[PDB]
Amino acid sequence: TASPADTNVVPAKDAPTTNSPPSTTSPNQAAADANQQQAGIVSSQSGPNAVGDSAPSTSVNNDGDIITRPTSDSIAAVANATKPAAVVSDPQSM
Amino acid sequence: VNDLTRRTMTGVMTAMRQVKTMTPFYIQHMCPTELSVLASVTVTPPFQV
Repeated sequence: TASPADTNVVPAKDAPTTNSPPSTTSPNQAAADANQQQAGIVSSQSGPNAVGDSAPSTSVNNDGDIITRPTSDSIAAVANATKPAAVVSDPQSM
Repeated sequence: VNDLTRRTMTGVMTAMRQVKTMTPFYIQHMCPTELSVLASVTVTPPFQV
């Protein structure tokens, strides 16, 4: 009778962007389409509402850039690109 | 639409109009009571404009 599943419905974790497919071309439109198809709506019934919409995607950075890996790794990548040797061997060292 | 079809359509439409239904009564007099009650038990309260 008093089914909790019908009373305690709340958005799941990572809800706003979970369905976003991994792509770089048009992530927001692609994510929007994925949400629409995931929700069970078919394009033939949504009509004109499906053409211009866009939704948040994981491929888009908070700054508004196309990202292909977690931002920490991007930070790690640039950091690792610059690591001069701590101790070097040269004849004139005192 | 010849005459026979015209009457047939008219008969069908008036048939739809004449049949009794409780749905309008339920909506005007009963449904709001249920909605008000249900609005206080869900975790997510109603969001309206």
